Amino acid sequence: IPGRLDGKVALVTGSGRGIGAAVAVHLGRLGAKVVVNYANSTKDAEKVVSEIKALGSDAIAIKADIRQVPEIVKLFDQAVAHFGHLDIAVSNSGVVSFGHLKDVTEEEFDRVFSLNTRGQFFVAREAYRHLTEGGRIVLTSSNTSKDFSVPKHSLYSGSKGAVDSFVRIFSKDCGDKKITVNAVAPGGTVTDMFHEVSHHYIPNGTSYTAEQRQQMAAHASPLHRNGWPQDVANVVGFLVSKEGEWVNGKVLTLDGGAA
Amino acid sequence: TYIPGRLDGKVALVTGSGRGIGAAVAVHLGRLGAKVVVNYANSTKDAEKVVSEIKALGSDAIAIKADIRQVPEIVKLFDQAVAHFGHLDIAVSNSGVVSFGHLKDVTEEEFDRVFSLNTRGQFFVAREAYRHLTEGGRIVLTSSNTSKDFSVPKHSLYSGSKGAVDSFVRIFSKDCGDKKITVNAVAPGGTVTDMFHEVSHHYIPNGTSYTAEQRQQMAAHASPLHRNGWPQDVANVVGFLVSKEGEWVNGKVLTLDGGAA
Ligand SMILES: NC(=O)c1ccc[n+]([C@@H]2O[C@H](COP(=O)([O-])OP(=O)(O)OC[C@H]3O[C@@H](n4cnc5c(N)ncnc54)[C@H](OP(=O)(O)O)[C@@H]3O)[C@@H](O)[C@H]2O)c1
Ligand SMILES: NC(=O)c1ccc[n+]([C@@H]2O[C@H](COP(=O)([O-])OP(=O)(O)OC[C@H]3O[C@@H](n4cnc5c(N)ncnc54)[C@H](OP(=O)(O)O)[C@@H]3O)[C@@H](O)[C@H]2O)c1
Ligand SMILES: O=c1c(-c2ccc(O)cc2)coc2cc(O)cc(O)c12
Repeated sequence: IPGRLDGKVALVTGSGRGIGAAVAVHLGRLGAKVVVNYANSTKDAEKVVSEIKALGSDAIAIKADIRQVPEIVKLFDQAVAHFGHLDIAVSNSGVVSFGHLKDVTEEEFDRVFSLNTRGQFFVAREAYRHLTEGGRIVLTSSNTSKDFSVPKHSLYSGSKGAVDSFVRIFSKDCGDKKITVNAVAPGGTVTDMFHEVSHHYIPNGTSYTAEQRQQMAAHASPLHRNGWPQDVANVVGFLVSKEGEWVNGKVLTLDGGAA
Repeated sequence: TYIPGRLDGKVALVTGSGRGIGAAVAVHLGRLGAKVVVNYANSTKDAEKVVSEIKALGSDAIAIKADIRQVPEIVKLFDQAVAHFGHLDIAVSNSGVVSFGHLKDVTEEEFDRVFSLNTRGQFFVAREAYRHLTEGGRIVLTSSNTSKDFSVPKHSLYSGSKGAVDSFVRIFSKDCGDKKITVNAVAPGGTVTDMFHEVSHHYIPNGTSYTAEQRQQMAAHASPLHRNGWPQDVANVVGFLVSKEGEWVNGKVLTLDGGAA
């Protein structure tokens, strides 16, 4: 059956909740066995595992702090130990940040880059080392990397700009194992992260309700609806299929046509 | 008769301007009439030569040692710049290191060596530049054609270190606009410096089978102008960006590769 992943094993970082959760469940729905990685959300990671088993596949939750490279190594070792091999690695874990350039601290730079950029880099490295030939790597960027310009969002935007460049060159190196490497760059996608910071993207964002701010994000797409975790999961599912092979080294912005 | 793009009365700071591209930028800003703070980390004698050259052109300059990987040293650098010359108008962030390696072999240490200078360092030079600059000032960072325009195997770490800078400058321009400071980056291709000898065998197909001279010739032929990029080429563009006449270029990354892309 075309676009399915039966017999494959996938790993998704930060798939206890948000976009990662949808990606994990969806890969399972396509027939992959799934390693659900989390850092803090233990109960949520188990719910996702349960859901993947319930729809007729298999899954395991594995804790790893993706800021710690030695834990990235162990994560992948434990993934292969449990399922025997690994075919698909989706790097999804990330954090958002806002602040005028003038007040960004060393600590905030390091908090953001350590996960969004450095972490994703080494997830890709360990994915290359552990993956079977013909495999798939997908990293997560953002529409703010290149397509969308938000005041006080320089740190985060840059953290994802590095990822865009990474994936283009990763595809050159990873080709000697016929592994494709791409990134998805979502726009505003309704998750905990969305509600945490939606007031930063709108003038006087604080004087609107959360619902209003979400509605306004909806109208930034010419389809007049919000992006949802499933929208990103749908695309990742195609990229990691056999049929996605000729998309390689690319960043796909997923904003419903906002840009 | 009209003379474009001069910087008389202005004060500029250039990171890593003891040698390479930074050296040509510093001298050129001096030639345009700016007083220049010549920052270096190791190249003391070269920094003094640049200082001397700027004084010879009829301007003034001072060399200040600072390791741009250390944010507290960036802060001191800019404090000392303003203390010496009274104000600062122009900040050019140029210091960087190159790296090569297949993804599979890149270590934590190599990631940190590259990013600490190329990305983090540049970010905080920009931060300190915004805090110290006069209104109407200029910030220019340094990216690379490998960020977006040129794809080189085993160059992922470096390419990404500069991809972050491209994104930084577009958003920096939004924040820095409350002091009417423009922020841009130059993204050179292969430019003949000490760093060129690192990159040259990777930037040509089968680069390893050629001599250094041959590689330089082959890099020349990657431009439709059939010559190499030189530090002066980048200096010429930075000079325009930091002039009054460059104001409407803001938030942009300008690839400088003689039309190779
Ligand atoms: N939603 C948007 O509007 C939007 C827009 C552009 C890009 N993105 C990107 O999409 C990705 C996911 O975003 P989201 O909306 O799902 O965010 P979210 O709701 O905040 O979820 C964050 C995810 O990252 C994981 N995570 C956080 N710290 C971690 C660490 N140290 N190690 C491992 N995992 C960690 C979390 O797991 P734990 O709870 O277990 O720590 C969680 O699964 C991020 O890369 C984000 O940059 C989102
Ligand atoms: N040459 C090229 O083909 C090329 C192409 C694309 C982009 N670039 C970029 O252009 C910029 C300048 O390159 P280049 O070709 O002039 O390289 P280069 O010839 O190797 O010179 C490097 C410069 O960076 C400075 N630097 C290194 N480490 C430093 C530190 N910790 N603190 C402060 N300064 C430091 C050096 O100063 P000290 O000697 O005092 O340490 C030196 O002035 C870099 O950002 C590079 O990434 C170059
Ligand atoms: O784009 C938005 C908006 C948004 C942008 C423009 C509008 O007119 C309204 C909302 C709100 O919250 C977010 C929250 C996010 O985490 C990411 C985003 O991209 C956005």
